[PDB]
Amino acid sequence: SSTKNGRDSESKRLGAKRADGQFVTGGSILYRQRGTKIYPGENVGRGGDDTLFAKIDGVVKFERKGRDKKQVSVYAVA
Amino acid sequence: KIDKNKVRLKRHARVRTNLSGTAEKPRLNVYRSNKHIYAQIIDDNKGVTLAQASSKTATKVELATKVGEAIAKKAADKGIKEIVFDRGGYLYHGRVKALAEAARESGLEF
Amino acid sequence: ASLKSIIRQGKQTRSDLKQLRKSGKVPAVVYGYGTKNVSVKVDEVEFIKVIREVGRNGVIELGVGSKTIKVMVADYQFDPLKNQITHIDFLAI
Amino acid sequence: MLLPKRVKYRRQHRPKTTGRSKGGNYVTFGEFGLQATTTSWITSRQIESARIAMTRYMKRGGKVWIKIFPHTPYTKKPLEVRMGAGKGAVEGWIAVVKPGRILFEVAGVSEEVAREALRLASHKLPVKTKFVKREE
Amino acid sequence: AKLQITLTRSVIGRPETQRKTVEALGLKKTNSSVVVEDNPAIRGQINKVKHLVTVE
RNA sequence: CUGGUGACUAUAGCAAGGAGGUCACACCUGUUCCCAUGCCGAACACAGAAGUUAAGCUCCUUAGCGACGAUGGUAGUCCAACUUACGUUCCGCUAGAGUAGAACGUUCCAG
RNA sequence: CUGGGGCGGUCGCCUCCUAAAAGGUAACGGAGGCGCUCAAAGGUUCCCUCAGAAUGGUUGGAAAUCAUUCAUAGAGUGUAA
RNA sequence: AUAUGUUAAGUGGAAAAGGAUGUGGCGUUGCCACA
RNA sequence: UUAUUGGAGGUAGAGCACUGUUUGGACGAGCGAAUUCAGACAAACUCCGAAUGCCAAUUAAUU
Repeated sequence: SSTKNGRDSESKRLGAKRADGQFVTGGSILYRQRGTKIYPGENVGRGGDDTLFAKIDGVVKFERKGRDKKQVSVYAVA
Repeated sequence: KIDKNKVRLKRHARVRTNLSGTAEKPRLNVYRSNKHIYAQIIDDNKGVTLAQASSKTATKVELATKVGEAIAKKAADKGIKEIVFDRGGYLYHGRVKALAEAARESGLEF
Repeated sequence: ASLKSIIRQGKQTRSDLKQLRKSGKVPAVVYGYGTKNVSVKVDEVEFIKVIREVGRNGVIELGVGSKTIKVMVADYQFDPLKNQITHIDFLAI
Repeated sequence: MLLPKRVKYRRQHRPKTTGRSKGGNYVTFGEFGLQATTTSWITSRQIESARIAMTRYMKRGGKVWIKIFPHTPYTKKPLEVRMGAGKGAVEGWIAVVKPGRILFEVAGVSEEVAREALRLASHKLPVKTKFVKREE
Repeated sequence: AKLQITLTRSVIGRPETQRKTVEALGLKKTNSSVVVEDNPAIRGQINKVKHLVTVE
């Protein structure tokens, strides 16, 4: 009366790492994902693991890229 | 029948991502046709056109070269040194290739 | 037979709607031409009587805002468990 | 015996059983219907028992419409077993009936004989019923 | 200077979220009173603990 | 209005009935040449008579299909009493329906 | 380890559900995969656009190939999700 | 204790499908007779 | 801890545009599941979508 289920994998902590309107550094991670849920806006790169990081300092803002898509940008202070 | 102009704009979007502003600016745009060849220099972020000069013999090949020297002087009046070339969707050969080599020799490095 | 109706102002709380459905009244809305979605109240037993006379697709001489307006019944919600209506819509012509 | 020919997963979580019915609150196909005023599970075996007892009273009068269907399967472990060591095995197929859903529909008969047919079908089901008609 | 809040019911058996709202108003003991000036920020606090305090 | 090039959840699209013209975009003649088809100068790119606005393009008209959609009521629900299924208060869907809707449009060219 | 022990089963890694719209979250709860392959199946600059349905054509259904028309992906993406 | 109604079962102070001229409250509607 | 503002995230509910399931009609495509008109179901379905909760501002009071 044994079973064949019961195995799972370790959880990979994904999602947003910085809020909206927050000040970030020049190498901070903005989003972990599998695929492209959020596209890289201006002043934001894209890693080899589809990670979204910021290139410069400033405030981070989430925008909309057309219909049923969105992006995230970084603007310098002042 | 197939429209050559409407399928041309599709290829312009595939190249407009890598060079416009992200690579360099201002952007030199080329618009070819079966009767005349045009050109103009645009700003990406501001969204304004700086200079403009176009062709309007030999079915627009030497006149395609003529735009290269005319734009280069219009690019030297206001003063710009570094530029980025936008093919516009056409292959870099022939009429459009002659327009680039003309502006390059006239003190306008790409 | 004519729908003698009164008005209700402000935002009616959830309790007063339950108290309205028990005293024998039914809420309604007139959203025709120029009426500006005026919320209106109406009796229950006097609505079933008039629609039997004229019909489901007949006009009504409803009195709202102390004036006569010719309106018809567009759609209404019905609770099947207690065999009675809960809401009426009036599309003025 | 109503049961789907194939399902994606044989073992599923049991339904909620609490709340109110989504649809099927009015009579659309037939004329005289049968409402429900209590929540319970209607096994497929209880449907064939009520359908035979209903269409028999109407030898060849009219048509009957079954409005529900046993999509969800339930399981039960064998006899004399402790807890755990996996899940059970499929034993039947059930539906979820909430207050307001029409169970059966009858047309092609008179009003006096529709009440007697839908009465014998209500004693076979574990819920309470109410004779309803088409809405004006 | 126009609102006075006194504590009627006790905080035993209440969620910890509601215990921080009473501490943010200055009500330590039972039947204690404070004087505060009305504003959108102070009004929303007693609206959270309405069943524990009464306002005059 | 004629073009070039951008920014904006199809209120920008589909679908149909009409008016367009050799200055401008095209339709079109030919492979000498630059280059080209795992065969085809049809599409890529050179060289260009006449002819047609038939088609693309541009423009008017229409609510057939898509897309935008309040007010009211309902479902659900935070907190709070009764208590286990019912009151009170706050927030407030989906669907559906009266309406929007046959785009806006910054900067450079030729009349 | 174990709804007392023995017998049976299982022990590391990966993907989804259970999980209560951030993240995290158990049970001998419900379903699958891995212990490798690629010398181009990597890099780069150019150029293309699908599976199906339908009228015929050497006729096995008009989809073993060949042509026209529709086709927001119903195809593909070395290998589970 | 006060005002205003309900309930005859000791209900309160233990249980369901189902059965019934127990008794109140608000309605629907056809004969204006049933005996 | 409240007030105001902004954003990330698809549960409750609902729905049939996707995958799977399903009842009765019309209609030659095989004649309700290849098309059509009505009506239903879903932890591993989603064209849609709350209430709460969470991260922030260096925005205001109270502590």
